[PDB]
Amino acid sequence: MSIEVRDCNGALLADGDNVSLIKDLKLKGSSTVLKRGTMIRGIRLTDSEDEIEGRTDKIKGLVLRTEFLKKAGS
Repeated sequence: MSIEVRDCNGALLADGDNVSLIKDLKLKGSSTVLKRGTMIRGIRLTDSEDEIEGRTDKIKGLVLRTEFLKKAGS
């Protein structure tokens, strides 16, 4: 089993890890435009290597592709 989820750069993530937006991503729901720098910390791995499930200040428990996410902290 190897579902190594890595950020846009290539840093490895896991359950309890933290990421942050590398760009501004807009969602259709009520026109929700997320901005660069938005911290999504407390993420976990999914069935996907390309996706993780994390939480934000407003939206907790959301599954997102880690293609536009940066491993936060270090």
